[PDB]
Amino acid sequence: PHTYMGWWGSLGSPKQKYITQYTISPYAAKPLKGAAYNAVFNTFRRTKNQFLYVAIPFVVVWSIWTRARDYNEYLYTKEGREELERVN
Amino acid sequence: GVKYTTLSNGVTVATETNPAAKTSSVGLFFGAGSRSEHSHSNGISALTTNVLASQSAKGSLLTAKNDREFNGIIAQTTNDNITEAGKLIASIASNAVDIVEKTDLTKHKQYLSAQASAVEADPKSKVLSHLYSSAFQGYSLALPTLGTTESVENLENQDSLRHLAKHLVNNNTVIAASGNFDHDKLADAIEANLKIAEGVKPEIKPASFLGSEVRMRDDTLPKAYISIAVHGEGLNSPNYYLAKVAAAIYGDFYLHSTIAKFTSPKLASIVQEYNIVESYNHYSKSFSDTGIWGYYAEIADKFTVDDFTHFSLKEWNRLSISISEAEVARAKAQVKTALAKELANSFAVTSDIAEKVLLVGHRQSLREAFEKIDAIKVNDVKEWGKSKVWDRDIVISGTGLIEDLLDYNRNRNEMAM
Repeated sequence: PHTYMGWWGSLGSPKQKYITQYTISPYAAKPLKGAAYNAVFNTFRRTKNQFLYVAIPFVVVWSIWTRARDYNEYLYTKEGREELERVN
Repeated sequence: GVKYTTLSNGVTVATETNPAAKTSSVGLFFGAGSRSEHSHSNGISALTTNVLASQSAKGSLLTAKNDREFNGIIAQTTNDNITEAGKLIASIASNAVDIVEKTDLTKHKQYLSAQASAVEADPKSKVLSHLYSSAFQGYSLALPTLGTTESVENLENQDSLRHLAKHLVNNNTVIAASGNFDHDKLADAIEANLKIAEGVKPEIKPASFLGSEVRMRDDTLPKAYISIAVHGEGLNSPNYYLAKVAAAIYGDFYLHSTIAKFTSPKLASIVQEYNIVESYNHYSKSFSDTGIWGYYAEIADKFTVDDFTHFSLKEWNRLSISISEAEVARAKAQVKTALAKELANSFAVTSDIAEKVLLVGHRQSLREAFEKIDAIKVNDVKEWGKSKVWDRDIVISGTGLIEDLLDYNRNRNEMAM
């Protein structure tokens, strides 16, 4: 059992002596300190940062799909009938 | 002979004169600890007291008493030499500013910084010292009593001189004594030698409890040291002794002691089913108006910190429910003995009498304290438990092998069921 995660006593983490942690009892803290500012500013920041990676592939795939769908529609309309015969 | 004497100036001389005292001590105290400091000048109260206590003594033992709230110099001597000790400190105090002006603080600052670092080295003092601060973060009470290395290094004679002139005043200073000596002779000796500037008692800086957790996970240490406590009753609180009684219910424990297997507290029997904890200590630290009630614990096993906190906190729940009369009778007796033990040494009572006379303005002898504790019924403890323990916010501190110490929510949730 050289599991790369152990239990609480030894989670496999290295020695981390010089770090200190700080928290306030939730019985004493705000639940909504950042909710209003977060939901708008932070959400927009995340969306803006991650946008391009979704948009560019989506633009490419949806452009190909639109081209294919428009071509098929043209085929099945009357003006395309002859070409539907030519392609098949 | 607890009688008090007020000099021509407002200084009060309180003396616990008592025959059969092995040795006698006198000490001048002014109510300015780390409470009355701020981060830029933190530790000045300790530094200025150390400088005064470092003065040459005519065969007497000058020692500095440093605390969150009060601070002063104490001289211990044989009962026949008490008057010389009294005249000595008056000379030290009257010449306090003159001594500090010419004093070179470099050596004293090294001693104070060495003390503070030594406090950090000792895991218990670090955990307790962090614990007190985490509860009172944002207020002056959070400051270490002896200060910190970086804070001390910036101290200068001007900082202390400003400190003494603010605090070392007639209304903010008391004189304590104890031993086999005549009260009047000491008072007359002090009056003829003590000359201090008048001033108003500095308002005690407020502090409020804030439940929080401060973790200093230190994986190189052999044991996990943790302390968990709530906003316990401080001095001048009617429950001050009640808080102490509640702590004694769970009492102390040390796994490698001959008494471990045979000690009364329920938690002691519980932890031995797995040797969960090597040592733990329940205490009721009380300041002028605020107190911290909880325990300190050292766990020598990485994998049993969460088990201890669960069981110890589960035991706290029994304060408000199913607390036995035998436990209260035990705790009442144990506190009474512990209270009397603290006051055995003449030095200890001199510190104690100075503390009460400053922070509460009146003192109760063991006769009154025993009359109060004896009247504590089981119900009174249970009402206190619900008030100060049941579902109340805890403050958590821990330094070594803390990895198993579950986060705040888990521990805090154990405080109610």
